[PDB]
Amino acid sequence: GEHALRRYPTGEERCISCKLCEAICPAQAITIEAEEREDGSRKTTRYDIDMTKCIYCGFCQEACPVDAIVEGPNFEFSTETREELLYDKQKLLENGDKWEQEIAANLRTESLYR
Amino acid sequence: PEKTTFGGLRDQDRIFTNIYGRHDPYIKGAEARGDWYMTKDLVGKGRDWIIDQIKKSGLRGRGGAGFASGLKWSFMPKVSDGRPSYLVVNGDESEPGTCKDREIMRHEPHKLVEGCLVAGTAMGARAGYIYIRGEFVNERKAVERAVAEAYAKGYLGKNACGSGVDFDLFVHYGAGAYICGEETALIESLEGKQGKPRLKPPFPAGMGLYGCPTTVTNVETVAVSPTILRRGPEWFSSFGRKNNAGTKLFAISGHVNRPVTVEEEMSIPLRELIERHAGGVRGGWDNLLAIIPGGSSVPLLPKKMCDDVIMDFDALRTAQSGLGTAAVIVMNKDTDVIDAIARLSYFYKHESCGQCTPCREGTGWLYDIMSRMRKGDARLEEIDMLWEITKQIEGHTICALGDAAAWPVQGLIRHFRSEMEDRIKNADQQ
Amino acid sequence: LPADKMEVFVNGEAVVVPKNFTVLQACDAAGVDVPRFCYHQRLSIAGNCRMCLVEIEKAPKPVASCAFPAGPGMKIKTDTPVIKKAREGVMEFLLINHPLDCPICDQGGECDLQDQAMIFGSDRSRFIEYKRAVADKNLGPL
Amino acid sequence: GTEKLLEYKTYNQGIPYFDRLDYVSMMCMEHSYVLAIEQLLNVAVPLRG
Amino acid sequence: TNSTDVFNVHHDTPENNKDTKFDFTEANYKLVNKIMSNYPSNYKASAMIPLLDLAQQQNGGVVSLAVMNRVAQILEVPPIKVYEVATFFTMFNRSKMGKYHVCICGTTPCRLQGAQKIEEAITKHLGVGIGQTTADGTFTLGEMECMGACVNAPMIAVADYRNGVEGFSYNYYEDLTPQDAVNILEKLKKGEKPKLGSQHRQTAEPAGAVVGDKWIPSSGEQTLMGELPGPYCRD
Amino acid sequence: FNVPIAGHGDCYDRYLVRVQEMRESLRIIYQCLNEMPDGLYKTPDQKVSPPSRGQMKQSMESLIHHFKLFSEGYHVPAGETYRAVEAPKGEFGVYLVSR
Amino acid sequence: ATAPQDFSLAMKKADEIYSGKTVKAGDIGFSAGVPLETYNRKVRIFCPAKAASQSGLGRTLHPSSKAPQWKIVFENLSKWENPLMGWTSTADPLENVGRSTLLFYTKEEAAAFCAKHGWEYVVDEPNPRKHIRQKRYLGYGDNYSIKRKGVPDLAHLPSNRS
Amino acid sequence: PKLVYDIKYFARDYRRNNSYTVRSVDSKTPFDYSKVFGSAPLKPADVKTVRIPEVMPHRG
Amino acid sequence: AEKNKIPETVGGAAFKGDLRGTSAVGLGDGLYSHTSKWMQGNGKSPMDYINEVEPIKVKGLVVASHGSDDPALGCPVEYISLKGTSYENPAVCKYTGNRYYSDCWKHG
Ligand SMILES: Cc1cc2nc3c(=O)[nH]c(=O)nc-3n(C[C@H](O)[C@H](O)[C@H](O)COP(=O)(O)O)c2cc1C
Ligand code: SF4
Ligand code: SF4
Ligand code: SF4
Ligand code: SF4
Ligand code: FES
Ligand code: FES
Ligand SMILES: [Zn+2]
Repeated sequence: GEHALRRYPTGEERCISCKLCEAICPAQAITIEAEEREDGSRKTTRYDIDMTKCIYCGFCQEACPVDAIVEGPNFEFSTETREELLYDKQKLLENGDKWEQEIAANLRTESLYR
Repeated sequence: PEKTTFGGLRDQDRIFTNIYGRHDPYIKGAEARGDWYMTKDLVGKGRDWIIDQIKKSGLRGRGGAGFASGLKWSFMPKVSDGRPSYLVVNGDESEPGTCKDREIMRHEPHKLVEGCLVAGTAMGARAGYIYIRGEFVNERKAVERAVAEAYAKGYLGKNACGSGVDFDLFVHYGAGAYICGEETALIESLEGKQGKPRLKPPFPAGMGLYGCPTTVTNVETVAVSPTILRRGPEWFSSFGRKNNAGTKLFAISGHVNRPVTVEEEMSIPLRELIERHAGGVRGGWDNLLAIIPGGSSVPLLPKKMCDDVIMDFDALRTAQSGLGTAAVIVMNKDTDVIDAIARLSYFYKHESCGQCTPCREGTGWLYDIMSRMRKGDARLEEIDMLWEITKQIEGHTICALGDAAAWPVQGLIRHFRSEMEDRIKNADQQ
Repeated sequence: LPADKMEVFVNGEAVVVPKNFTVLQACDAAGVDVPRFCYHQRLSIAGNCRMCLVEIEKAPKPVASCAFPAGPGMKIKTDTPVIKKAREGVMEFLLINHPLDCPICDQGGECDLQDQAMIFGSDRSRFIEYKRAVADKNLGPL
Repeated sequence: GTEKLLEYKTYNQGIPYFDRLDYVSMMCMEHSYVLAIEQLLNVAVPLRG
Repeated sequence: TNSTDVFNVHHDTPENNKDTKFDFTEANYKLVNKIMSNYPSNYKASAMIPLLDLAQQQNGGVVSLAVMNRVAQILEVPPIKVYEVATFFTMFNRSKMGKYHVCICGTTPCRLQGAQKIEEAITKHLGVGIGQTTADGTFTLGEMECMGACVNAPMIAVADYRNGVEGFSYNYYEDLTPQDAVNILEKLKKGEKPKLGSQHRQTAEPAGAVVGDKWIPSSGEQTLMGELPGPYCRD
Repeated sequence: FNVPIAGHGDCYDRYLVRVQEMRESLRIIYQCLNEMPDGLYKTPDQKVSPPSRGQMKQSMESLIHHFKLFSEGYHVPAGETYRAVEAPKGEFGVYLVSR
Repeated sequence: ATAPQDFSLAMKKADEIYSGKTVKAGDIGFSAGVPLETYNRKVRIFCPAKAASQSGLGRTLHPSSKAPQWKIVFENLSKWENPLMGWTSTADPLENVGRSTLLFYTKEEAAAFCAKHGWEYVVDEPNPRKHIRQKRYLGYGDNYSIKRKGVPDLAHLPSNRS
Repeated sequence: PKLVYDIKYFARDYRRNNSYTVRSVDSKTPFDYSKVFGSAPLKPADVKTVRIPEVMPHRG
Repeated sequence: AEKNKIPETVGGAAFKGDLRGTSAVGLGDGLYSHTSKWMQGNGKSPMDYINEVEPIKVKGLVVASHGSDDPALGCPVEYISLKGTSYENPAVCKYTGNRYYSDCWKHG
């Protein structure tokens, strides 16, 4: 369903800007640009997904090595303007925060199979 | 010397005579024992005569290679192209089972110096370096005193020993590394760099110390050469079997009633050596798990093979082992073979210089796997994996330390797979 | 074979090269590409990685192409199964202590190690032990 | 323009095209594509799959 | 159970850092000149290891950064070469060292005859452990590989770093049972000089073996007993 | 399973064929359910199939294979092939040309 | 350099058996049906050089390489940023076609294609790569030669000293 | 799985080990109709049939 | 000031005085901090979260880091050198940002 960037339990984002999800995206819906953070971490300065270009294949969730990007269980995300459907890093992180427990339970169940 | 049976070397046939240090090891005793006797004549006879006499003697190289000494010495260039020739004596004796070279350095210093003179004349080497282990401080002091004495009486230097030949000898010492015993790594260490072996397709005879033709030979070969030229090549050839003629210094260590260093003709039975000179295995011959014949590099042999095995190069090759150095190590039934071979694997992990990928990584891998097997943590398939890794290392390294790391583990797998399986299963069972 | 040029056989095909070339140089002249990590055209030959191993009929054991001088009438085999197995083993030894830092490595799309792992390596590992760890030090602003 | 779009994508990136070629029967449509890639790749499918 | 040096990079310490100054004393400098004379003038870097050993003996057993830089200046080489060689070899100690450096061989031939129990007795009596200097600073414990003393397998080696170049000795104590090792170390604490070589026997004669905590004296067949053959020449 | 056949060719005959095809597919499903094997569901080769997640997180070679399969993808040998399947609407085939 | 000995054999054979009929330069461009201002764009025919990060020779013009390596590329045009989302916006229809799909084995093939469509082209030959080691380090033996510091002077010998 | 501790891709590499051989065919040499119709049945009893392949190739 | 300052790294997973790898994003807008470029609010940043977590003492010279507690539900396994590490200057996991330090090298 709706995409969501995830955080570690400490509150640090899981994303390490490998940029594999952008390379595997069949529709080219993900644009990523990154930098070195002041502490020294490899972190993204931009992570936006076009939900009017997404095909919800789930390939990006497959390619991510740290489980940073997941397709959440939410299918109620219609909008009244197309601009609200161009997600960005802050919106994706907020969506990950809102659905954290459900996503974690689904991932714990799914880990057994794969 | 009889073709049927070999053993029981007599005192009259022993080259190394103050090996036990009952007499003065310095120049006064050395002259009275037959050292520096008629070196003028032997050296004056020419390099060609010495080379042919060494070739006829059949002297193979002590130190592990076993390569014929005369042919190696004959590979040295005959005429200078502007580059001097060097003789380097490998007195670095790092090997986990070998103690034999230290007695020669400390109790027969002058035989080694006379041999250096003879061999340098045989190879046309202006200068010579005696590499000694850094740990052997006192042995080095003895050798240095011998060199100074030989210089004082004119045995060395210009017009050495009265013959129209010129030879200068130096004593150099390392800082501790098993790899520095290898021919190229020793040359690199003496040049002043890290003791990392050089790829062999350039050979030391072509380019060696300071880019000049060099030959690296063990202390024992250099020491035995002068008396071979004095006593005679036929006398040297008589003792051993075909292709394996001379006497060799056997250092018996481990679980034996008396650990001894002794000189014996090659092709003695291992049982005969252990029972006569070492006093027998602690607890009798019945109390044998295994015997490492040629120091730790070569694969071990089980008791059954030790029954009929003969102390020779080619025969130990037939028994899937080798007489690298006459460093025979005896293990009791009480001994845990797994732990000793794991300690040898740790030795090789510690002594790798790290230059090439296969040794640097696979030797540590081997140590880790052996450590897990010492406790039974591993699975049964881990043994087959261990054999595969040993095959991966062998042949793909710059020098032979990868091979020397692979071999003991392969011997353990080949002859004592039952005990490893027992340990792995029992730990799971209990 | 005019004067300095000799003839060498690489995988059963005749190549004319100067005398001063090595085995790797003739293999490049033959169109065969040998896996390399430490050999560089403008740097001194090292021979440490041992990934260039090929087979010479004369030699008993595989030799390093970068540092082996080529000889007249030498036959060079770069596709023998022993060479394939040696390549895979060397690749395993290279990867056992390598950190699992591919996503965070800035060499991710341009790594020789990854590409030669895919081409000349096995797809799976048997290493379960602890890997080596190094502490980095500053070499400057760049 | 599906056929020309396939030319700009990798083989695994082009599988979702076949699902959307026929919205009634998706599995059969992607199946032929994966079979052709398997034939060219000489890949053997396990029996459970 | 790591040895003295755990770092292959320079660890800044109040004793060891850049400002520290090391130079050879005049007599040690004469020894330096004699050491260099053995190697060709153009290939002067051949003396790096003997010079580093001499500087180690002078500096009390530690090869400091100033020592390496001084040796590199004298040999006219980039300092990285001296760093590499000082790091490669084992005898070169790059950390602070005690008055005595006691080394126990743990390789296989020593481990069969009981090197483990020797080390256990030594670490109990000294009370620190391998790689750790005594709290007094009198002994630094170390494990080294084969020392060339396999026939006299249970053995230790001690280095006298107190007096300096004039009074430095690297001696071997062999055929030793744990109680003998403890006795040798107590003698070393007093300053009394113990018996060089094997305690029970002179050298690698056929005299007996160390079994457990006791020496079992067995003497059977001897070879070099009698009159030595002497000079001979082929005719 | 048995092929359903009619002869007239009219609309009714094709409707009857499609119903019988549904029944034959039910039979095939029952056989699939009863004979479903156990083991791998994807090819063991990891140079054409992605590694498992624990495996990529524990092995260097598997992380390399995962990275190069999710960025570059596998390389298909030069060749051409036409593979057809019995789709519900008929025969669906792909003519794939690889360089 | 020997032979691929695969489908490329039949590929090359189909090439040599068949041929194309000659037409005047630019005539096919009218048949193509694309905007005629496309052919006003200028063409650069080049082979990419090797990336400095990697040591593989596949991408280069080397006997190892069996793939087409000569690209037709068009000149770069204006690019801007989307005011709303900062995406890179463009109006160039031919932005990625030449890099992505226009690959040719030989320079003459790309020149023929350009002349057939009417594109003006400039061919840039790659800088030649010769695998010749320098004389100082021509071989592994040269690393440990006397060239480093000269032949060892023997004036340090005790006989020569005294 | 026997691939856990035994890794050898070159033995299990079928993708890169395919090749194409070359032949030349000429009209002068007659076709062998004996091969085509000599093995053909002349009576119902002699009919031989090729069974449908049950499974596609798998590595096991 | 930030307009003419050299981009620098605080040094938690880097060194105190190094250059920071920077793209040109936000250069026109005038933002020169990593978090400013992507967060427009005044809330707590994830870097503020990771700084609040304290370094953890471990035994040995190497620690295995899986990011999360379960190995297959977090970052790839990583082996971090604990040599020359203390509470004030801890080692860092590059994937997770967790900080570790050990006293074993000091022979303890
Ligand atoms: C790793 C390694 C260590 C070696 N250590 C020694 C050694 O300590 N003493 C020795 O005489 N030979 C040692 N050798 C063998 C050397 O090749 C030696 O210099 C040479 O074989 C002497 O030749 P020789 O048999 O004619 O005397 C070692 C070889 C290797 C590969
Ligand atoms: S689900 Fe597929 S299309 Fe959507 S963002 Fe992820 S990879 Fe791209
Ligand atoms: S979401 Fe995952 S795949 Fe995408 S850039 Fe971040 S870590 Fe990489
Ligand atoms: S085999 Fe080991 S010791 Fe020999 S060169 Fe290679 S890494 Fe060094
Ligand atoms: S990209 Fe290459 S160098 Fe970096 S971690 Fe991966 S394999 Fe190692
Ligand atoms: S390229 Fe490394 S050994 Fe030749
Ligand atoms: S094994 Fe200890 S001195 Fe030889
Ligand atoms: Zn972590």
